[PDB]
Amino acid sequence: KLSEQGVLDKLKNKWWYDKGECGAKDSGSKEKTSALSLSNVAGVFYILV
Amino acid sequence: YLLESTMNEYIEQRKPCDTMKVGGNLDSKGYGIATPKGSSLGTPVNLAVL
Amino acid sequence: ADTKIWNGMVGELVYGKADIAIAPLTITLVREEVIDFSKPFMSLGISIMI
Amino acid sequence: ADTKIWNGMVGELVYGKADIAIAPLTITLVREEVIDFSKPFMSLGISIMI
Ligand SMILES: O=c1[nH]c2cc(C(F)(F)F)c(N3CCOCC3)cc2n(CP(=O)(O)O)c1=O
Repeated sequence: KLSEQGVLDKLKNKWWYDKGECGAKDSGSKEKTSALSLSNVAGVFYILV
Repeated sequence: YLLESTMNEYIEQRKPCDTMKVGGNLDSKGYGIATPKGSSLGTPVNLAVL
Repeated sequence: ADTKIWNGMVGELVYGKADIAIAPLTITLVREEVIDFSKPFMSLGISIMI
Repeated sequence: ADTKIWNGMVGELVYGKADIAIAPLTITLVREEVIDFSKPFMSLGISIMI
């Protein structure tokens, strides 16, 4: 009965995640891209200035 | 399309191989072998599965 | 709900026609009262197909 | 293996010191013969940490 009413799912979300110190860490794992940025070519601008 | 995970893995392995599964399971359930109540097979079947 | 009659593999175990059911039968609360289940041999859940 | 006696929470259930055990107790075969397990409330497995 506790399984089908989601009360086991409710307790699992509260103890594992809501008392979690790594707050909303799953959002940071999403972003990924591959291109040249300013950090790669920063020294060329420093020679230019 | 939201469906059970066992059918989701089966359609992925069939032609034309166009679908995939992402993420994890949303809930938990199980499949069980069923016997009528009070039968003599209920105890040997239970120990056979484990 | 009207006739209070089970149909299917659950019905054949209750009324006496079948001796055992080896099938993907989901362990639920309502089916637990009428027949007996073993430990789960397979675990599944709801997933995403894209 | 030498003395054929249990210890821990499985020992307290067999020899009568307690009445119920609500704990992360894994459903195995050798524990199934001596005590009774309910349907599983949590599913798990081996995973990888990097
Ligand atoms: O029934 C059992 N349930 C167990 C449950 C857990 C936990 F995950 F913490 F709930 C653990 N740990 C895993 C990591 O190290 C610390 C304790 C051990 C368990 N063991 C001992 P096993 O023989 O190594 O499996 C059992 O016997």
